[PDB]
Amino acid sequence: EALLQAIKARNIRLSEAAEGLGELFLDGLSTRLSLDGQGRLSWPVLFLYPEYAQSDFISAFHEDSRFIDHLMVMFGETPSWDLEQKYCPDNLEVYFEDEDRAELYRVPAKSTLLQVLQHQRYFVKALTPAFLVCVGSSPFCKNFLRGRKVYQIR
Repeated sequence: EALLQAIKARNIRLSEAAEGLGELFLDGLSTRLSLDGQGRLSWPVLFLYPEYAQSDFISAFHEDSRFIDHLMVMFGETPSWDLEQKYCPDNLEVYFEDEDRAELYRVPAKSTLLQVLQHQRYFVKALTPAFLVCVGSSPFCKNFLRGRKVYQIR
């Protein structure tokens, strides 16, 4: 169907497919992503906050939208769990894991979703891109990145 074709057209890697059984499974799943009138993709996206074991679900993250623009809106108000009141958009860092190699990639907040999904080591799970969000200078961020190779995407 349209959705899986649109994903492959963007050279985005899916964890279930990368026999064709994975593709068949994913085709079945896809038939929460949506296409614009101009053929542009919006994704359901999870932000995970591993400091407090919390998460936010963004229902329609447009592929051409920037992380910072979402973070500015989401962290306008302080969430109840932000005890030190330190989750300010300016100080937030966004990461994803390359699980097979046990390496982390930092995502500049001005990046678009499409730019990150097209990274060679980004693999989408359950058709739902996920990102780890934490405070740059914080004690937890120090501990979470401890003993891990940390790169930054272009």
